[PDB]
Amino acid sequence: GKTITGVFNSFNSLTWSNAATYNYKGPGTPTWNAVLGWSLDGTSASPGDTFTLNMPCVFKFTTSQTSVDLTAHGVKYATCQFQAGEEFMTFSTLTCTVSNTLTPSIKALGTVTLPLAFNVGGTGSSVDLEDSKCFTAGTNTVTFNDGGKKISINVDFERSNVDPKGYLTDSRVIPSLNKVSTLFVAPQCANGYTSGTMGFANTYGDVQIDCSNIHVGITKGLNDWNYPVSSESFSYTKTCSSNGIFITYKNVPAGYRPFVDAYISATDVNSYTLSYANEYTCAGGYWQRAPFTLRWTGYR
Repeated sequence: GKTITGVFNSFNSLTWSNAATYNYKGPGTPTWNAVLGWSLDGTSASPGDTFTLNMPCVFKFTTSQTSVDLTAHGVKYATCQFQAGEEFMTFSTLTCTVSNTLTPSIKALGTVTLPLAFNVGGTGSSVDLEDSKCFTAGTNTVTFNDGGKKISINVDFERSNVDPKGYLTDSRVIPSLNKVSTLFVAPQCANGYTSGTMGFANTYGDVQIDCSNIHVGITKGLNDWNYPVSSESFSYTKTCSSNGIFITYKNVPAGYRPFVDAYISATDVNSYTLSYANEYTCAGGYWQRAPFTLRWTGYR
């Protein structure tokens, strides 16, 4: 076939269905249902011809769905296959093939609903650090593009309901790998850190930390959803095993936050626990040791 463009021709609505009672209206909180208009005219396109919808800053679909049909009055005019950016790419793609129903004489139009979670960060990975600059709190334009034809809508996104000066955590499922990323950022020491020890563990067997997929770094502040925006070098020593990842660090400069992340896998991804080392001394002298445990039962 040949590549055609302009098939997706409108961004009709982008509406949040907060399906896990999240306390803030975040881009990376499920689900943002995107309703797009399309049209197919037998004068332009042919069976076999393909087209691609480019979706910047889209992490994944929120359902098990991997295919979406361009259907109109109960007849299917195109098959599309969704490819999620996850930790592979900053964008997601919908790749569509015109079906044998679009003969020369057919003129068709319809809509499609896409169940979205946007990527605004969550780890020290290259994909997340780049996508940490995707949106801001407040009004945002979301633009997809099929070829040169751009389709856009304005949406309002809410900064987190969590004080960024505290310790921070995150978890998000990577559906294709059946794996979960998890983040831990130390509490803020405004004028820098003399020392600290941080990390997380699960010593009970049913959760595995994957030491081949970790990040350790200092970030120069955080974005509007409390995720890292940079990952610089700093003085620390790491231990990692399937049971936990820990770092002891020193002399982090004012304005930075040390963080660690890792993929995890669990026998119940919808219900597992992690226990945290949370000890630090701020430059100036303010000391703290406040370990804790979390039950993870929502993931983004």
